[PDB]
Parts: sequence; structure tokens; C-alpha cells
Amino acid sequence: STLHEIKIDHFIPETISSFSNGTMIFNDKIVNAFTDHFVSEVNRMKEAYQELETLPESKRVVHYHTDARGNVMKDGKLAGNAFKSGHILSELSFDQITQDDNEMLKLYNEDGSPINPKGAVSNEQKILIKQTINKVLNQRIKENIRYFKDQGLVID
Ligand SMILES: [Cl-]
Repeated sequence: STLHEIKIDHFIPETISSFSNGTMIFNDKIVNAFTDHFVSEVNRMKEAYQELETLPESKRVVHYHTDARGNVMKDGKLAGNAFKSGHILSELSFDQITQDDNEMLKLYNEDGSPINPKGAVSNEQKILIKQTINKVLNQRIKENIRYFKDQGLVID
């Protein structure tokens, strides 16, 4: 029933710097922050993939390194939720990438394991992530202006 609200002086102004016809060009801070979020997601993926061998079986998190029953592999690909980006850039999670985006990024194998688990994320991958981020943010903000129109808040 209750609702908490935290007040903090952190705001990113001028989120959209310019317009290229219909598409929106976003402030560098936002693209950088979202790319940082996704590269941290990938780093977490690699960290958990290494933890699979580093940590003993008795210390594997139930939904992180493995599925709810304890199996590390389900069907052909990896089962744990650590190897999946289900909330930040879902379009780049191994279980739901268009094959073109995977071949551009070169980010996963067939069994869902992260490529180059010890190495960091490359810069080619980062610029492709920035492209995907621009596309996603454009679609999101168009959906949101659509909703604001539909709820009668904005009115012509
Ligand atoms: Cl699970």
C-alpha cells in the first residue's frame, strides 16, 4: 500500500541534443550511462561464467548460476539467469537476439556462454551497443509520447 520516494540531486538535463528528421539524437551522458549499464551486465555474465568453475557446487546461487532446480544447463544453452540481460537491453540478451546483431557484436556462442570470458568488452562491441541503445531509446520515447497522448495529458 505504501510508496517510498528518495530525493537526490541527480538529474540529466537536455536529454535530447538534436533531431535528425524523425529520429532523436541523445545527450552523450545518457548514451554513456546506458552503455556502462550494459557493459556491466556483460561483465557480470562473464564473472558468473567463471564463478561456475571457481565456486564449488555448494555455493551456487539458486537463480543466478543455475535454474530453480539446480541444473546448470537446460536444453542446449545455459540455464542460469546470470547469463541473460532480461531488464537492461533485453534485445541483446542471448536468448532473444536477432542473428544479425549477434554476428555484429560477436558476443555469445551457441550454448549462450559469453565469448572471451576473461577479456573485457571491446570497443567495436561498445559502438554497436550505442547504436542499439539509440534505437531502443527512440522507440521507448515514441511509445511514451504515444501514451501521454492517449491519456489526454498532452492535447493538441
Ligand atoms: Cl531460473
